[PDB]
Amino acid sequence: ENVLTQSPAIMSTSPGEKVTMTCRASSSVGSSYLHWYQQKSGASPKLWIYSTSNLASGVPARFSGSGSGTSYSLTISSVEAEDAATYYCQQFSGYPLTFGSGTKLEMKRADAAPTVSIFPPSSEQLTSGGASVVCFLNNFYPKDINVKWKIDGSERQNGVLNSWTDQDSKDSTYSMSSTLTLTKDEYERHNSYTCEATHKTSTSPIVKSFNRNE
Amino acid sequence: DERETWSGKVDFLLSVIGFAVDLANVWRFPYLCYKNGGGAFLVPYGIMLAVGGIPLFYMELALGQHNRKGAITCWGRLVPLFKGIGYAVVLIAFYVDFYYNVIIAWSLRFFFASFTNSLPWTSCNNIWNTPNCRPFESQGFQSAASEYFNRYILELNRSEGIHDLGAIKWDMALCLLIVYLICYFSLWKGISTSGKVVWFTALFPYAALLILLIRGLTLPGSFLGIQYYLTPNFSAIYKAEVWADAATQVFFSLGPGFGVLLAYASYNKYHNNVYKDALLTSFINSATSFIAGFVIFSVLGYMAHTLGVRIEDVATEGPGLVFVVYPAAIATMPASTFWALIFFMMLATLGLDSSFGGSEAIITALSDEFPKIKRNRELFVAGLFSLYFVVGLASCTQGGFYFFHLLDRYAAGYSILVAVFFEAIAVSWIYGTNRFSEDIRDMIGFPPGRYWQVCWRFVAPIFLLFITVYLLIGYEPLTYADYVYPSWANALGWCIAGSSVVMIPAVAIFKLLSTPGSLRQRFTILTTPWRD
Amino acid sequence: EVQLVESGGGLVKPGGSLKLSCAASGFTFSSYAMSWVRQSPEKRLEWVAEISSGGRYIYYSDTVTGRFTISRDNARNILHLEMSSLRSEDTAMYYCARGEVRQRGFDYWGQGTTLTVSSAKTTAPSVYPLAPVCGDTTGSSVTLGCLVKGYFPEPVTLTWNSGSLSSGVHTFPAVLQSDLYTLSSSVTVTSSTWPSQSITCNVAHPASSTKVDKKIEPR
Ligand SMILES: CC(C)CCC[C@@H](C)[C@H]1CC[C@H]2[C@@H]3CC=C4C[C@@H](OC(=O)CCC(=O)O)CC[C@]4(C)[C@H]3CC[C@]12C
Ligand SMILES: CC(C)CCC[C@@H](C)[C@H]1CC[C@H]2[C@@H]3CC=C4C[C@@H](O)CC[C@]4(C)[C@H]3CC[C@]12C
Ligand SMILES: [Cl-]
Ligand code: NA
Ligand code: NA
Repeated sequence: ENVLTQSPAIMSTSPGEKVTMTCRASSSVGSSYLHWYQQKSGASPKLWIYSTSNLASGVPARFSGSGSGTSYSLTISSVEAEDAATYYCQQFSGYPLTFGSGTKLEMKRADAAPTVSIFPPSSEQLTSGGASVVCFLNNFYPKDINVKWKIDGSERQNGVLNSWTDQDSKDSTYSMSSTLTLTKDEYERHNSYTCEATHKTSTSPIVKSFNRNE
Repeated sequence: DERETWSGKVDFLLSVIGFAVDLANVWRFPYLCYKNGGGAFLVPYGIMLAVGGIPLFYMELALGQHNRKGAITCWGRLVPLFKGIGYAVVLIAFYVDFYYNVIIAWSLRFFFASFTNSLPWTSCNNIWNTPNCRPFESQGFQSAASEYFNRYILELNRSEGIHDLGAIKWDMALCLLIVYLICYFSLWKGISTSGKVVWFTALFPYAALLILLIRGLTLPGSFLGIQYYLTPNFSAIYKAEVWADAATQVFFSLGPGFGVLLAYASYNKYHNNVYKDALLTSFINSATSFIAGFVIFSVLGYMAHTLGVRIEDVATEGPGLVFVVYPAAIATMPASTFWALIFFMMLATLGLDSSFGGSEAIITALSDEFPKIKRNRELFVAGLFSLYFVVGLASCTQGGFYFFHLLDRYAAGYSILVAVFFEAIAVSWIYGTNRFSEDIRDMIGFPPGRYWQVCWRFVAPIFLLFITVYLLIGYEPLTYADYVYPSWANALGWCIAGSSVVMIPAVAIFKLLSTPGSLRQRFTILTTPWRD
Repeated sequence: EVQLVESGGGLVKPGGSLKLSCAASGFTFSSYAMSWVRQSPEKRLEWVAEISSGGRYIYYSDTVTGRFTISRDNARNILHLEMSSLRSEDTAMYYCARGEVRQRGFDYWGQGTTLTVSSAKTTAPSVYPLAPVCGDTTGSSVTLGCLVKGYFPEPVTLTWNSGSLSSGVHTFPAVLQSDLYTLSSSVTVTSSTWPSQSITCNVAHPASSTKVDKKIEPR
């Protein structure tokens, strides 16, 4: 199979910049068989460019394609808020019809500190025998974030579960959810549960806290 | 299935262009343009070329590339009931090769005659001329070049008819020998060498037509010839015979369904884009006929204006143009020996690859059908061309032009129209334009447009039926220059054509008999293609 | 307009078998070669199989050949992918992609259907509410959350107040540990609106047909 490698794997481009992403085949593709698809987060891909240069139907005229042989490129002249997607090159010239790695286009924005929010376990979990405290970080940028779960001044690395949202379409913010899962025994064994988010906006962390007796 | 391939896409393209670009381009199309309304005739020619000619060209090329087999096996696999089409087309090519190589023999005989300082067709004084010789064409007299061709090269006057062939002309037997040697040593090892030899036999005609054109247009009186050639008389295209002539010229000029394009495309890579190749080479054969028309008529206007000869007399088709009129014009211009040599070398190279086509169709079809021949190609091709030579010795007799003209009339034409009609029915209606569009998609990557499917399905059979009807309507018993062929000669020519045609229903009935079941099962079993 | 609707697809045990089916409409289905294209959870697109316009040319990828069987129903405009001897890494979302002209790529895609190949057992979500700490609810805005813990397989459909509000709502991707999924969600709302009026998380889990609405209470 003709493995197609796309570089870079991810790229952050503020609106207005001119960006290019390159699909490199291992084997020579015909110049009329390499295509590009745009998969928006949460939707099936759309044919975006076909035959290395042809904008598909309804593709905004800012996109372009170029290259031939084993090196092709998709270029965006004036990146806009709508270009947030993963772009996949594909060769149709010979079976298997290999798709390439895909390049993810991410918007760039000014920083925002995480809106750190804490929840103690509800009564239902408490009676169910377990315990899971939930830390939410509703909006921050950049994605680079860490959460430390701090228990009576101890630090806990095991029993912690993390989820990140995909970048928000509406404002390009990210968000995070961190949950520390413990049993009722371990929950009652310690008095205070606290989480520290350290984020590029500040060297000092952001805190929310409760004592278990609250 | 593992078979050799062209060793280069340009070898395929030059093989197809060589086969397609025949002498009919030089001696037929310009005469039709002049006769049938000039530049107005390109409206019928262009229409029939577009709806019906190129479709069948592209169809046979796609079939040949998809099936990767020769005529007999391709047709026996697409519609087993119609396996007889393959035998029909091969047998037609077999008959065509007996007569067609004589034109190349005449071309080489004139080429070898051209080396004299004064060209022998120049003068009425030579021993073969009569008191009726006049230097150029006249009414009720023979030109010096007509005398030379009929009485020295052919010696046709010493033969009293087809029954009186007379003695062999051994200089002509030797020229037909050299023709078959060039064919043998071009086709023995196969497309490995044939595809290389056509780099000459398919590119020299353009290397000649270029300079022959520069000369013809720089002759005093060439614009008069161009006027006679292309002056538009649009009333002419309101007659049905003009459209029938246009369609017959298109069909026979391309040669769609002659089995040769199967034999050649069989050697393509399976994913080669046969669509571009069909368009490219169809354009090149039509434009070559057009440019050849200027090459011819510039000199015909030079004759009509300078030499003092009526235009209605010189403007002719067939052998009496390239061997009588055009040499009679050549002999009157400076460095006549050079134009003679290049002109007859051009004629020989227009013929050579066209004969390679038929011979390669026969050899590929039989080698694909019979492995014994496939392993013994050099010996089969030697036996084949030795057969052609020993039969062609009839054409190398004094009466040999009557054998040429008879075979030329009846060998191929009636039958090949009938075969290609059944090919269009088999592919478009029994096999299916749906399946054939899927096959073309899988090869080239995109399905044939709806235009091509409507053409192949509806226009191409009606096109071939129009041709056949207007070809049988204008039937008149065979005559050549006040010699009325005996009735038994016409009966023999109808046996030739009928033997070509009968292979279709004979093999159809033998297939129908040799398959078990009731009639519905026999038809179903013989209609399913070989891969399905 | 052309619409493709892939259907079937669910949890299957490894070694098991399934048949995906795509209903195609709004075009002459009989004309167009169709492909099945899967996409792993890593968003790696991988082409699975192709079937030509009338089913006479079937092409498979090296990873699925011998196991899958693409087929076509030109009488009904239905496309199928039978899958046999499924294995863990066959878990992916399978799009159906129309692709007649090789030189114009896969012009129309369906929505895709997810196949989960795993041995874990279908398990209902142990949904919990989440209530803010007992201090101070003001303000000016407070967060309320939902923790859909322990369900299997994906997906779950989580909305707030019957989807009446979608601004200020985050639904975090489910993450897998112990072969059980955990999903969480959080809202920000103005404290003028809660607890002053009901705010509720609505969760649904198709594999268990669960439907639970939990309204959060400060204590
Ligand atoms: C050369 C001298 C004698 C004048 C004759 C000109 C022809 C060479 C031109 C006239 C119209 C042309 C044809 C018009 C139409 C077509 C179909 C045309 O469009 C399609 O078939 C595409 C169908 C589709 O995509 O739906 C492409 C080739 C062809 C045969 C063209 C090739 C050459 C043709 C025959
Ligand atoms: C002399 C005047 C009248 C006409 C000359 C035109 C000649 C040069 C044209 C006519 C047909 C042409 C050829 C047709 C097909 C091919 C195959 C292509 O892959 C390479 C070019 C090649 C080999 C062309 C070479 C140029 C060619 C020979
Ligand atoms: Cl022609
Ligand atoms: Na021709
Ligand atoms: Na020729």
